[PDB]
Amino acid sequence: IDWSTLGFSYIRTDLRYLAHWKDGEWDAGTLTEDNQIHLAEGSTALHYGQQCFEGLKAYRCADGSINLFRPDQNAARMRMSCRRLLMPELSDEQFIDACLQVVRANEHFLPPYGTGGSLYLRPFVIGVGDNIGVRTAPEFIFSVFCVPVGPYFKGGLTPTNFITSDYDRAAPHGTGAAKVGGNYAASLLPGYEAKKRDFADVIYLDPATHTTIEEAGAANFFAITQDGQKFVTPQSPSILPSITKYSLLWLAEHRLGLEVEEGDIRIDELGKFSEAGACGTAAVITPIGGIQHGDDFHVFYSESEPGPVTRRLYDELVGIQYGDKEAPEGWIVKV
Amino acid sequence: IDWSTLGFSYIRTDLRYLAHWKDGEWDAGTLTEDNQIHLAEGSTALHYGQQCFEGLKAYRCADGSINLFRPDQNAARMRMSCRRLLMPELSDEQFIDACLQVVRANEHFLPPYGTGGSLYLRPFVIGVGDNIGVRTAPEFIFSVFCVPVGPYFKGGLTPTNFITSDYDRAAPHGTGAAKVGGNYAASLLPGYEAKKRDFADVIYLDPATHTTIEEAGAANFFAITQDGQKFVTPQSPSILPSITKYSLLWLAEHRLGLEVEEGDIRIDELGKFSEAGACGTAAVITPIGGIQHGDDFHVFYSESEPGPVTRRLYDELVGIQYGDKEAPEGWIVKV
Ligand SMILES: N[C@@H](CCC(=O)O)C(=O)O
Ligand SMILES: N[C@@H](CCC(=O)O)C(=O)O
Repeated sequence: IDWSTLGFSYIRTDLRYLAHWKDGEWDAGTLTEDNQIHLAEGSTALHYGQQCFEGLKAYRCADGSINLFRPDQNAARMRMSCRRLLMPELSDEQFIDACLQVVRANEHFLPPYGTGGSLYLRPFVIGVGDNIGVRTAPEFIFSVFCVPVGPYFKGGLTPTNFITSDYDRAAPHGTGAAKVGGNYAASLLPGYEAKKRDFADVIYLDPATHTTIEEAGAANFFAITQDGQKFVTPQSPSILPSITKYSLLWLAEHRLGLEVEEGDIRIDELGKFSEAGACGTAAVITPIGGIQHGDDFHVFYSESEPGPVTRRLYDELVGIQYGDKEAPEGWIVKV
Repeated sequence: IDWSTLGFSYIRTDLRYLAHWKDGEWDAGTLTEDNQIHLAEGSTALHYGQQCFEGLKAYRCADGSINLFRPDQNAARMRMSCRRLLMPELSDEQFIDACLQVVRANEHFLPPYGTGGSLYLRPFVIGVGDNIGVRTAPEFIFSVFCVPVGPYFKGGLTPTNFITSDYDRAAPHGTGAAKVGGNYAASLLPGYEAKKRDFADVIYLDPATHTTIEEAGAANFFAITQDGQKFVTPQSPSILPSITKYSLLWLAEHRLGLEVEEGDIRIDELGKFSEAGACGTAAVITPIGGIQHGDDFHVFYSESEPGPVTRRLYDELVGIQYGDKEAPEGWIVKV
């Protein structure tokens, strides 16, 4: 309950949502206190990476109300991840309702206003049931559990450095556009090496030729030109469609009145941007001080201070989530 | 118990091996009857594909003895898979001892000589314990269960067809050289699309350019030149180092008097080979009738009969496994 020192680690909450799929259909689902998953030793989730997940947060507002941020988008994306791995899909209704149930049943774990914390929801689908050869599972499990997470920046927006790697987290036409475990497994080694070099994480280029930027490992990448007029973010069929990224893209155009561009960002022309950063649910905009690519270390704005436009986007997107700023129609759902 | 109708599907055997890793080391491991894995809802094996596995067989010889085929090779390979995903390694000692324990305790499930069946072993390692962020698991489980099996892709040197795909199962610098779940997860959709078109599976091409053959996603690929004097197989950092492939590589040279080469095999020069096949533990050389690439279906030898060199490699490989032919030194561990 010490909201203050709360970080991003697992803490067992009271109830989690658990649903089962078998013989063509999902059951109604239920809340359980267990927290332990039980599955066949041959489950495809354990042998053939047939698994996918999502990540969203619930925030308590100053007025005491509770906000769930764009749950519909997570529903949509996990449906696409399920399709990619041949797993049954969940409707917005069942997905949203499961999140609502977990939040409500675990309301006492939602960090109060004042503490920059939040209640992190982890919905996921895994292939289960007896099996041995590579194929889609005969049964599946959909579960949603939550964990309270304290502020990500215990000191305020602070930039960190990323480094490029020869390793690929995804193939040109692989599963990089879906939020599946395999992409993350592949990121373990390079991520470890980056951190062993004192870097927060690595910035993956692009599978085919390692010339343009893809992602940072746990977040999408965005950069702002030198003239602070345009917001640019990579467009690739191998990067995860970050909900935070598309949110900022909208905010940048209708809130900050900036130019928006979904295109390529070559690692050779970083000087074209005055600042850059990583965006994701957990990090919620991580200012990027500098990027190490080979021999040189390229700093965009500051290695200790966040860029001006980055602050705007951040404070903006954050205000909406916590209900301090006016939320765009459709976004945010009251619990 | 009907050995003759055995295919490649899960059948619950009596006992499986289970070992736990925690606080820096593996326990001795034990035998259990369970067959259901119990793990934390946030286990990395479920969310971040931190999992790897092996596949090898035990065989009943005519003289009554039992052969375990090159288990040392599987142990070494699983060490490489583990290393790639930052999972703790298992020594040959514990790995081989685990399979021996499983074979001995489930000997009554070993298909008798005369039935081309075998006892398939499935060793695997998964990251477990409470967790939420992308990182290596705090604990791990190592387990080995067995399943009596027959043919994977038909039986008795009957050729099957394969088809090219735009999809990639692995990246140029990803986890393609390791036996990890993410690779198979990626192959699910394309593998399904192939089976719908009546093909056995997809034969993948290099991720970066799609110009050379990689492997089938469940087997390596090999071909015999038109003059029938040379055995050719692809050399790539993104394909699995198949034990069956290396075995065939050895047999081809030192037993069949063939020339051997590991190199590029362009998909546009299939006419350079009189025969082609897919090899693996489950596959045990599956003759390739033809390969569909775009609108072109290419038959190397026959869509109904195996080539003569393929037949020789198969008889030598299978003869060794079942104890009918002298085994090369080091290959074969009597259970
Ligand atoms: N899937 C990421 C979270 C992404 C986010 O914070 O939006 C993780 O488990 O670390
Ligand atoms: N490990 C593969 C089997 C490989 C083989 O058939 O040799 C699978 O589970 O599909």
